[PDB]
Amino acid sequence: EWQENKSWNAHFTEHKSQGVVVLWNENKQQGFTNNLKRANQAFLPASTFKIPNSLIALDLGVVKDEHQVFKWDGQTRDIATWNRDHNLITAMKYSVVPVYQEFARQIGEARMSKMLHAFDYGNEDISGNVDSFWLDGGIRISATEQISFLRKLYHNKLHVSERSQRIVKQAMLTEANGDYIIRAKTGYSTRIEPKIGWWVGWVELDDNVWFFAMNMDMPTSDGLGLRQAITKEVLKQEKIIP
Ligand SMILES: CNC(=O)COc1cc(C(=O)O)cc(-c2ccc(C(=O)O)c(OCc3ccccc3)c2)c1
Repeated sequence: EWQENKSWNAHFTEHKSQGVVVLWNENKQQGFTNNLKRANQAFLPASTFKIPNSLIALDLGVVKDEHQVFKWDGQTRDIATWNRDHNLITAMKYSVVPVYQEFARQIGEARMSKMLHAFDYGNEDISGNVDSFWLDGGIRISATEQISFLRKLYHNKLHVSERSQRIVKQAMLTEANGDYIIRAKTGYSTRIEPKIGWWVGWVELDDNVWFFAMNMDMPTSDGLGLRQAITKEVLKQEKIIP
């Protein structure tokens, strides 16, 4: 049910890069990765944590729906797309940390820990600051654990309302055409070593879904586009996307 494919390493090496890609064929119920050890090593989730954070805020009513506007606080931050009003859709798309920090403060440590325990999310550990533990606290999750979480989400099995899960899957929409739909969430972990980039989600086909979770070493922000690029090359090699 798990199978290693060292050939994908060619795509990391081609870009002077290091990391892991994990795929899960939902229909056949089996998985593939270029590095079984790394696939199960636990990293900070960073902004991939916006998937559970969104689910929790929605189910608790911290966020009423995907249209509720979170007004820019007027602080001019380093990322231009952060210096504006957001809803849940745009906050997810632009990884607007300060919006989700407000969610986390509203959720609170007790509810947050209870929820992550209910989700079986990673090591279920929120130690650190209530509004940054997923970037520099004690929470950790592996690429394999990301897929297990993402499969519950896809099937509406997580303990939150089906409504919450449908809203978050809508907000995860990243790309779609006649050939496929990608629902995914990037992450960029820079506060604690090793600096890594993440991309987790799934590719929806006509008659199957391919879940994926990748992380890679990311010493500089200049290589952030490699998250999607290397993932897509793997997908093409496997004839999942054209
Ligand atoms: C052009 N950018 C956009 O449109 C959306 O902007 C982002 C995209 C992405 C992505 O993963 O791609 C990631 C972030 C992001 C995530 C976490 C933190 C954190 O606080 O740890 C963070 O800190 C500020 C920062 C500024 C500059 C360089 C490094 C860090 C930024 C922001």
